[PDB]
Amino acid sequence: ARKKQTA
Amino acid sequence: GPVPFSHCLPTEKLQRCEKIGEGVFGEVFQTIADHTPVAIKIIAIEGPDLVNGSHQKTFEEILPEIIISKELSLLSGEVCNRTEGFIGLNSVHCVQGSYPPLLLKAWDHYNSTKGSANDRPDFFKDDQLFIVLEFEFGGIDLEQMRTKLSSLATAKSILHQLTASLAVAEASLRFEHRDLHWGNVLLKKTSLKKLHYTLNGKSSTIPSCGLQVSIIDYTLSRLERDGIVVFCDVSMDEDLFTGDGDYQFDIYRLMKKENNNRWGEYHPYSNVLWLHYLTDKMLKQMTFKTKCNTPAMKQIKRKIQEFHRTMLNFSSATDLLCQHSLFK
Ligand SMILES: *C(=O)C[C@@H](NC(=O)CCCCCNC(=O)[C@H]1O[C@@H](n2cnc3c(N)ncnc32)[C@H](O)[C@@H]1O)C(N)=O
Ligand code: NA
Repeated sequence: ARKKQTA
Repeated sequence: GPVPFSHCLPTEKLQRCEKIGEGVFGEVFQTIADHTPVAIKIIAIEGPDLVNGSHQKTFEEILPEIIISKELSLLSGEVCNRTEGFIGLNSVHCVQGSYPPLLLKAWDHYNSTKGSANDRPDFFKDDQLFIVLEFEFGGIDLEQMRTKLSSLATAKSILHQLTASLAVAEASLRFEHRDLHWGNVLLKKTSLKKLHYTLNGKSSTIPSCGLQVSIIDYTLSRLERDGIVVFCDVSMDEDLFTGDGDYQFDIYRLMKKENNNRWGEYHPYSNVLWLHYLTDKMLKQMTFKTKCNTPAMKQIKRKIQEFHRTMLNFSSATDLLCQHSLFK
């Protein structure tokens, strides 16, 4: 996954 | 001064854009120039307003990725420490203007077929700045290739390629990738039977199994040249360390443990941690078209299993490449 998400 | 979108994306190139990826702060498109695919990463910068629910990054915040992208790309043309395992960087531009209608079209097609977590980028004004990075098209990410690889012999080539690239970058640049999850590993078909690298002046080869691996995405990465360190200080980051549901999210915590939350230091063990996470994906989440039906294939499986259970006792990708039995 992306390390940080939209979210 | 900044250029118009037309400078990076003349009409024919713009007309051929298809969206391939996204994140909180960017959009990635594939297009074609001179009969060759390329990948374009587009990041809005410097504006006061929210994009995908977050503030825009400043140019200062994006500069490290630009620098690291260039340094790793240049490793293809070096002598003592040479690798083509990082993605080629073609150009970087600062662009000003609203989002092109042709990119919006591509954006809409992706949202219809795959779904986007991002806002439709149709609200930017004619003063908006962007950084536009153009890269070599590196193929398809490993995550999207979960069900598409031939066998575990392919997984071994992939791991060897990754370890070698990281070793060369350690040696040349004191590099740590720091975010090498399976969406940041790309695979492309190659006709070459073996791939070449040079580590501290010693040249070697790797059997390709028909694939060339490229590493991408340097937002969290760290390197240095002549004692000047370029890195992303995440010591005060409020959510990077609180993820769950994938070993990936443990790796951020295990990095923080290894470096005592001091991100400017060099701890090439982080590269080992990521390679262990990748090996774990190969053994647990990848599913192969051909299983290990023959004794010879059961042996490769056992060697990769042995790698998985031993590799965390090595100090760097360089240690792994030079000393681990898998690569003899
Ligand atoms: C940390 O906070 C980073 C932050 N980054 C961004 O938000 C910026 C946009 C990230 C885009 C993530 N998706 C991808 O990179 C996917 O696009 C494909 N891809 C990228 N580059 C290439 C190249 N050179 N060739 C082919 N395909 C490429 C690939 O499918 C990637 O997985 C964040 N939160 O993510
Ligand atoms: Na490359």
